[PDB]
Amino acid sequence: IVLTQSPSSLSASVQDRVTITCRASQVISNYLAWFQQKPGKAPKLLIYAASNLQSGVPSRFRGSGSGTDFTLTISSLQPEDFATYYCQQYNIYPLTFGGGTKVDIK
Amino acid sequence: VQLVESGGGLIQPGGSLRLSCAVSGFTVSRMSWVRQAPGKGLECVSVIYTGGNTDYADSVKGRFTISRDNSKNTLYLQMNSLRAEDTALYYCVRGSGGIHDAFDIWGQGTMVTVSS
Amino acid sequence: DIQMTQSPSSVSASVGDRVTITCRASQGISTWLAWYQQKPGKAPKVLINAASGLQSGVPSRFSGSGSGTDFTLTISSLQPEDFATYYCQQAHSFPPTFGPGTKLEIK
Amino acid sequence: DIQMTQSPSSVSASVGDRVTITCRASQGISTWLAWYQQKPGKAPKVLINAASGLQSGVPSRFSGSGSGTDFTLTISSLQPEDFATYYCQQAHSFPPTFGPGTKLEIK
Amino acid sequence: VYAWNRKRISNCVADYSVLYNFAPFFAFKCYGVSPTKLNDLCFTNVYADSFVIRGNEVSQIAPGQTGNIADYNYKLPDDFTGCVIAWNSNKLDSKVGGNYNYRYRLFRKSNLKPFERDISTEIYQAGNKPCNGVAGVNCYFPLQSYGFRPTYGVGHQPYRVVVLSFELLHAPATVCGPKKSTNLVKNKCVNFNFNGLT
Amino acid sequence: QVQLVESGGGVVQPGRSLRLSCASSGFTFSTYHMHWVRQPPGKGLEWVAFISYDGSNYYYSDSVKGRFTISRDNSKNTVYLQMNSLRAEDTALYYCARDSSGWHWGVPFDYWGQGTLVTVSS
Ligand SMILES: *[C@@H]1O[C@H](CO)[C@@H](O)[C@H](O)[C@H]1NC(C)=O
Repeated sequence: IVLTQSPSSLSASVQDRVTITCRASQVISNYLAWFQQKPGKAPKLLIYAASNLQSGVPSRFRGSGSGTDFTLTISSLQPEDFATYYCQQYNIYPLTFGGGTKVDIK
Repeated sequence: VQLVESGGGLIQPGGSLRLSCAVSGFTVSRMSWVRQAPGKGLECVSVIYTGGNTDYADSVKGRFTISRDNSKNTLYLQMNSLRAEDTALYYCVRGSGGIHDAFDIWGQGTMVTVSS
Repeated sequence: DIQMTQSPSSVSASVGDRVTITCRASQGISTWLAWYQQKPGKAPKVLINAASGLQSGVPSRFSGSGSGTDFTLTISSLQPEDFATYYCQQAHSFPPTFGPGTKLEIK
Repeated sequence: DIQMTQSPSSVSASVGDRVTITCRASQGISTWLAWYQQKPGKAPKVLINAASGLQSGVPSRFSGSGSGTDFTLTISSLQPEDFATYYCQQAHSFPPTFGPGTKLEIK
Repeated sequence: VYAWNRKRISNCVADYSVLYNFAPFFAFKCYGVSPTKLNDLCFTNVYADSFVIRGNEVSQIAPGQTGNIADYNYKLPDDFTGCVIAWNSNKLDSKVGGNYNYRYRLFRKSNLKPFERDISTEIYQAGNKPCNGVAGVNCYFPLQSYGFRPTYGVGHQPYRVVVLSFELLHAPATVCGPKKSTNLVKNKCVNFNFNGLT
Repeated sequence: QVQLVESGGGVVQPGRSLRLSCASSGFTFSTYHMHWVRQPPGKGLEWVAFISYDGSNYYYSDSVKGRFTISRDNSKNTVYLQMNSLRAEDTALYYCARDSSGWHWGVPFDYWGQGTLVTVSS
């Protein structure tokens, strides 16, 4: 019911690897989701169940973890993939979302 | 799962009292009434079942009528023939393994005292 | 209405020791008996589940088991909880009854 | 400086019997305790090697073992040596200490 | 769980990998054989037994596992062969009011042999004083109730499970579905395996 | 093809209720669950209420309780949310979400919606 994402602002140049972490007050047992709201559009879901990429449109956004610690490590970041990243539990029904991490340009 | 019991108070003899127990987070399917005489060993007084069968204390029979408000998720205890023995602390109990020979979760315990 | 009998009436023990308190049954129950913990200004909690098996309400170290006429309770060397009056609940015939109990203190 | 306590203060036994004398520990040692034999006008000899295992200084029959606080010594039916005062040595924290001991005689 | 249902499946090709591709299952553990290996194998009958059990007890439904829901109710033998699949279901099954329409078997006089189901409501009662068909001090409905709510933490929320049990009998096997589809090439020397002609 | 276009976006005075119609296209509305997520301006995604496949299961967020009725008419193909009283704080762009998350088949918040610029004014 409480999720906190530690890296509020990260600035990374092209090809930098950026790691983003959000942890939960109680075990969520592999039920977490990460989204990338580009400014001026609605969000898109980037990872579901903490370890599985979704529709497959995202290809390099590997993320991993079980229970309390889940981290989304972007690989060769391209300038286009810069946009706030948000996380929410998907199975406990009083769902909540974290504050968000902005991968801005340097 | 928290249990709150109330409605017990100083009362004149022969009086009949209503004991209101709130059951939260679980059904009243298996429940019992347990009393500790103040400064004395505890004594079981009543029990209720999934069938709804009521067994009253062997020592006191029919003075106490258990009411299972399963619809309201609450329990009530009637009082008759008030005596010094009746005065005690009453705790709502789920029971150990059901009332598997004993009790498990308790309430807070309501004081009842008789006074002429 | 089995007349449960419990010994001793009072017990005093300190730390890193085993505290023995025995209850006896008017009619021997083959495999069923219950123990309880009551602290001053506290709520009783299950210690033995009518002897279905060793029971919770305490760490595994605090287990005392008896059968038939002689039933006993003792707690291992693990640091004792504030010494508390302990009671014994009948486990076979209604009314399930409470043993007189042993008062507990520290010296 | 654990205050070792030993019981009983005096023991009297004859032949073909087991003699029980129990020592108790203020802090329970998990697996270590020592026993000694002292005869009048004689030198003390090791009986239990800090409970590493059953210890020599006596035939295998003379072995008594206790755990932590409840520690006890008893000797089998084998004919007893002249009854002798027996002491209990602490086995974990300096100073290793000697139990008060039980005086032994024959009747 | 008390009336765990059993469905006989036979004379039918099945794609096990359709279950495998999603891969979000809390379990999917296959005790009998590898998950990828399932498609090419032939078994005479597959028995799909489905029940709803809380999250803590999903582990119990495993060969040679001992616990309340793997002893009194459904129990699987040491030699049991099959794949066990499970997935969370807090939205679909649980309700805000409190789902009270799944019920489990907490008191049973005698242990249950492997893959055996008892639907009886016969009051159990460890102890003497003849309890009738009416419960009492040691007599108990042997089917106490599961309570399901949405706010409950993972491990207590309903986790519906299937226990496929592929089996072989002396008679010709029917349940048998590989795919292996590769387009033919004509007018070339090719290594070809059609429907078994190699 | 797949879409969850939304409508009913307009300025509303506080204490006044506007039904928000979240239409659906290219989906089997009955099996998919629908829930509402709101992003207040200059903040982050927040959650409100959920309707199951049968339309029989409703659960609500603690922040607003009993202040909104979420209803799924499969024949209409439209999930409707109406808020009895709209606080000045709730000036968010309401978002509609499609969640297939209990069927051994699906994952959460798969598509999302363009959104309606709800507004509270005085
Ligand atoms: C049911 O299961 C089948 C096989 O996995 C799957 O293809 C189908 O989409 C599922 N349908 C529903 C309604 O969940």
